[PDB]
Amino acid sequence: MDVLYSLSKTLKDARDKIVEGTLYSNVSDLIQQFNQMIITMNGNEFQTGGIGNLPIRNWNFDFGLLGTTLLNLDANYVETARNTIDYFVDFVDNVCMDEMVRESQRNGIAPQSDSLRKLSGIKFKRINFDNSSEYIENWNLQNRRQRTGFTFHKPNIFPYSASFTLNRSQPAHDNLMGTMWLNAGSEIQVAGFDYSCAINAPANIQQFEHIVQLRRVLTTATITLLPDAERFSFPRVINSADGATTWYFNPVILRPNNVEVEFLLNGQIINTYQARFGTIIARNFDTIRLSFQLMRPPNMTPAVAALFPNAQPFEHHATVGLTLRIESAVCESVLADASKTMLANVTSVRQEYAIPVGPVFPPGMNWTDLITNYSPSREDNLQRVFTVASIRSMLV
Amino acid sequence: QNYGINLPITGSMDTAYANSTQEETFLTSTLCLYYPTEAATEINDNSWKDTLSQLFLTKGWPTGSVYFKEYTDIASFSVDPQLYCDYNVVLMKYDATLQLDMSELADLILNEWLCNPMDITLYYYQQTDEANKWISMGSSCTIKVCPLNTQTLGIGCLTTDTATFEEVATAEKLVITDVVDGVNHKLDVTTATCTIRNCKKLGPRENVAVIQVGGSDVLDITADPTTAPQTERMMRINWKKWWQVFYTVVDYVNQIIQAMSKRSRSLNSAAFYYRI
Amino acid sequence: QNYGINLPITGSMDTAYANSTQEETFLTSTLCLYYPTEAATEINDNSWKDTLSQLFLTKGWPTGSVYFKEYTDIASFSVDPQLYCDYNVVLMKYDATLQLDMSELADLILNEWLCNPMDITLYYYQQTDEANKWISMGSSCTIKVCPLNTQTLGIGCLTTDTATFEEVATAEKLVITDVVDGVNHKLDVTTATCTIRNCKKLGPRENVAVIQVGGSDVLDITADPTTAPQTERMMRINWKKWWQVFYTVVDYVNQIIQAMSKRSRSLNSAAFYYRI
Amino acid sequence: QNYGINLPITGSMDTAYANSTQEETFLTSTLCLYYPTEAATEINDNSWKDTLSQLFLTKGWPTGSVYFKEYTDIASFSVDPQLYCDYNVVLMKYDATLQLDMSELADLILNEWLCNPMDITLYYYQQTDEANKWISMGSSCTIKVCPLNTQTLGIGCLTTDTATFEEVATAEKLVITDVVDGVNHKLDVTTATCTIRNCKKLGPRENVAVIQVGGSDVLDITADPTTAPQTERMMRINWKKWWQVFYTVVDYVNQIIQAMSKRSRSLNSAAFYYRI
Ligand SMILES: *[C@@H]1O[C@H](CO)[C@@H](O)[C@H](O)[C@H]1NC(C)=O
Ligand SMILES: *[C@@H]1O[C@H](CO)[C@@H](O)[C@H](O)[C@H]1NC(C)=O
Ligand SMILES: *[C@@H]1O[C@H](CO)[C@@H](O)[C@H](O)[C@H]1NC(C)=O
Ligand SMILES: [Ca+2]
Ligand SMILES: [Ca+2]
Ligand SMILES: [Ca+2]
Ligand SMILES: [Ca+2]
Ligand SMILES: [Ca+2]
Ligand SMILES: [Ca+2]
Ligand SMILES: [Ca+2]
Ligand SMILES: [Ca+2]
Ligand SMILES: [Ca+2]
Ligand SMILES: [Ca+2]
Ligand SMILES: [Ca+2]
Ligand SMILES: [Ca+2]
Ligand SMILES: [Cl-]
Ligand SMILES: [Zn+2]
Repeated sequence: MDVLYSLSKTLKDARDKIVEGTLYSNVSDLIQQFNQMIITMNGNEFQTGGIGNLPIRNWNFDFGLLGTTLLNLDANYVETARNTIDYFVDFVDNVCMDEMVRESQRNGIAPQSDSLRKLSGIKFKRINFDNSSEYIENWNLQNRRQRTGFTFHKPNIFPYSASFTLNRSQPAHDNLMGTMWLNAGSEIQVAGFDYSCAINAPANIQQFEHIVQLRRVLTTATITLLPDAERFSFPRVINSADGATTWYFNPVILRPNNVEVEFLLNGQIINTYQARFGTIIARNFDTIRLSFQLMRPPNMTPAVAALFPNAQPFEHHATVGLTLRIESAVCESVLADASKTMLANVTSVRQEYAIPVGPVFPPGMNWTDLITNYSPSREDNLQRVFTVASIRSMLV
Repeated sequence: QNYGINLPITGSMDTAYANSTQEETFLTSTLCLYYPTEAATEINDNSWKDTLSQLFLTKGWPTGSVYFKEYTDIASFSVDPQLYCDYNVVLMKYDATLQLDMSELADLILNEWLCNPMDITLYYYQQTDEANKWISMGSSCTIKVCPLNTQTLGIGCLTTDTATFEEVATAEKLVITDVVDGVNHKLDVTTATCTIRNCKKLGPRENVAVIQVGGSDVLDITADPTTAPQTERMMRINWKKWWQVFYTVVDYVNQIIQAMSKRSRSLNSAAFYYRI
Repeated sequence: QNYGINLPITGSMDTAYANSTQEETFLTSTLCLYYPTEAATEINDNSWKDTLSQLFLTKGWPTGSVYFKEYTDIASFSVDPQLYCDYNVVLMKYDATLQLDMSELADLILNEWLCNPMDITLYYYQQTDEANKWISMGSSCTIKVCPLNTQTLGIGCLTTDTATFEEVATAEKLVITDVVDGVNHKLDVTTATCTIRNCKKLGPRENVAVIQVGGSDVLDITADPTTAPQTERMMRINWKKWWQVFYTVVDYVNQIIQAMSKRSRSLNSAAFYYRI
Repeated sequence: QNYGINLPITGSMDTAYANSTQEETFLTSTLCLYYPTEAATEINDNSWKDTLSQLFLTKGWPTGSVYFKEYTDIASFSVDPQLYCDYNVVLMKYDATLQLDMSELADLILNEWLCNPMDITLYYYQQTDEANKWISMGSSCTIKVCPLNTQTLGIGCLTTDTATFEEVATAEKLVITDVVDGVNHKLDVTTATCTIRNCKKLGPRENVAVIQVGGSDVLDITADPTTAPQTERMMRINWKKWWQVFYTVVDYVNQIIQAMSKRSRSLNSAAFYYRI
């Protein structure tokens, strides 16, 4: 991996710095690294595999070294460098693609493709140089049992789930008490509804609780918390739990009461925010506990009092909602996020070459299934393929 | 079921709808049509029940499922009404002079009630909650109420002299009495002629629909003056003949049953649940 | 220009509202007022039509554009009423005894009906869907129906003996008959006295509004028991003097017309759909 | 809270037994004792009810919670007995001549029966499954049955001649009829004198216990010949003096109530299953 990353980095530096007219002193160290790579790779035969529709490709390396005697790079030098760079970049892209479409139940972190296994031999270790990218930095840290960190803008941490729970229900579904929620990528939109508006509830208060257990621990997380769940604020016709019938939701939104957001780590409350909205910081957590209350307004104007009778039928249903949005976070594990393209790249490569479903990832690289069952083996394989994809994105 | 009544039920908002269960509901349920005697008199046919059953069969109800029960008038039907089968459709002829009696009958048969005996000869009684009423029915109900105070002394009525009590009903075949809550009341009732029970309104009754034949929207199934709900089970139609009414009931039976829900039927046909 | 083809319309937001077209419509449209004879009798003036025309001219309607059509009573007006103005307002007096007839008239004029002929002597007839009814009109309609079974035999009736049939109308001048769908009925109607037609309710009729003078909300323009829709075209006004009724009608003609729309079925976009 | 849905319960072992709830149940529940008239006749005391109430109060039952309902004899008590207390104990005297009637009464009160109406004049009836029976009750029930074949023709009977029918009851005040399942029967019943109902046995009724006073084990509350189950709610006592019977009942009220359970159907959980 470090050798493959170093090949990609050397090629990227060559493409960026070996330009017509540039001082040789701008590329002397780069040219030394490039020539070392050529010497190491010369005489070696590589094969990128035939898994799926990915074609079998054979790679032979017999290239001359780049010159050193020029003071400013000219057209001839740049064309020779470009030819060598193009062949090497094609090789690196094919190796990355071959590694991305492969998965092992056991050594998911270890290289899977023949080319990358060969690159892990000692004779190629000399190619290794600056490992500065975030993904390769975390890869090296993970080779040494060191604390890893991946920063995610809007991490895709919650698997998709649009579900509801009824605490009070009847076959007629006309006096209901419960919770609706959508847990999208970085979003938790939850809403507790009471059809009776807590007319018969003790103290005229109905408590609602939502617990979201994250599959990985998030640290240094910025969360925007808003007092309304717009997703559950319009009339809906909703299937029953068994799907045997449909019920009617006609929410009227009330201000959530006694809003308490707890961010917990291993069952211990790390952060607590009461009646706070806007930006909040959750420094280290793996569980979110949103507790809110529907309080019946003790003083009601005639229209409000008209909405909420003392008995059935209940035509307007009281609802209190919260929205939680993780804008940024840090995770010790790789995750999909709104900013990077690693998941997109791996999925695209797997789809383009018709890679049959393997024993590790879910079919089609579906993120919801993958994050629902984010196991250690899946974590190893996913970090491997994401690192390879980041290496490939340097060149392709 | 009972031990898990206080347990959550979780459902996904993407679970595919099941097929229509209306056919299975009809093939396994029983329907009762309550109509007044004047309806059968004006129809003036002895086989009309067979014709209606056959029309219902055309509409999907197996032969034997639909039943027809007759009642003389609103007053008589109110004396301990009995709801016999899974779906009860009550055709109530409207009369502008009996608005309160229609309201009382609709309140009794469109809501669940939990009633207890009232020994008015021995104890004073209170209505603890807005859901608490006193439902009395029989051949003739005449209820006189004397509100008391902390010392049991009647207010505007001497306890011994019933003649000074306050009249709330006279010769009623059914009456739902609602007095001020938190005040003990002495009651004089014609117990020999009619029985009074202390009842609590549990909630709506889904298996009973009331179709008001002719008239306007006058039913008030809730004692609260500020609310006069018109639920989906309170229908109203215009009529010149009863055959048209019955054909309308048969043709739109699917819609009528849609307005009603299953599982609301009780083993007993009584209009309330009695605890002694 | 492309008639008989339904082309999707793909408008957008932010197109900006056009100016009020109310003045242009009043300038280019005609308004018919339908009132009972007792209205003119109580007004007792030979120039009241001219004064109302002038008052409407104060509201924008050009002189000679508002027409005043008179009818004896509801029954006489229910004899195939023809409403030919761009906007029609029917001042209908309320009567507690004629609720169903009022409802039938409103249903007939507040909705669009595609009617085809019925020859009860030649064919048996069934109502295919909930929008199919039998509308009969004339001097006196008496409809008797014999439902048949799959063996083309009467149910509770003999196909040869019309005395055993079931009466759904008597001496009516307009009646809308709804029978159970999917059943063939033999019909005995006084064809010499009135005509029956098989009519499908296409939808609302938008240029006709009904103002119920006095009374309560009793109209039911839908055969469904579960639905009694009060559309914006059904007004209700309490009254003592017909002059006040007409002053209210003229003073809120803006609101009355706003509650109505140009008849879709009688404009060029309806060409080769059913008419015009 | 979640009514109408069967939620699984996932209890565990080692949760530790709770304390005795017997005292709380006696404090909060009511007990009805049903005894024959001859019991009171032999006791011959006008305060025996008060003494038994006091004796029950010694056993934990609050005063005014134990009721004493009287019935003339088994036949009269089998006329739709209404057992409304939280716990019902029926002291039933044994008669060698009334074995089947005793069995029928016990089967009717020791079990739960979901009953729907029967209109023998209009429809033919069949018993679908082994839990389906016909229960008839009233002043006198005489049921005659004509089995039919697939050609809706009587078997050993003429549908038009009820004299050829087969008699299954005569002058009964309560009878449970079990006919061959899957066969349509025409029925001739004295509808004017008594009422019949199509009843499904849902299961045991737990708040009702029957103490057979004298005699042997002769009850059979199951139509199955192969089964004669003696449930824990069927006690038998040998007797000479009714005072001894009542002293035994009060002294072992703990055991009697232990043999019973709160009516599973009559409590909040059964809401939208059948009642409450
Ligand atoms: C439901 O309807 C579908 C479509 O007609 C049919 O295939 C299926 O068998 C039906 N039954 C169930 C249980 O889905
Ligand atoms: C529309 O109305 C505005 C203001 O009422 C007026 O100035 C204008 O001339 C009218 N016509 C058009 C075409 O905008
Ligand atoms: C239960 O019984 C025990 C012993 O009989 C007694 O000490 C205790 O207070 C009772 N109550 C509870 C709640 O354990
Ligand atoms: Ca009354
Ligand atoms: Ca007084
Ligand atoms: Ca009260
Ligand atoms: Ca009210
Ligand atoms: Ca008419
Ligand atoms: Ca007939
Ligand atoms: Ca029809
Ligand atoms: Ca209607
Ligand atoms: Ca018997
Ligand atoms: Ca015989
Ligand atoms: Ca049987
Ligand atoms: Ca047996
Ligand atoms: Cl963003
Ligand atoms: Zn549900």
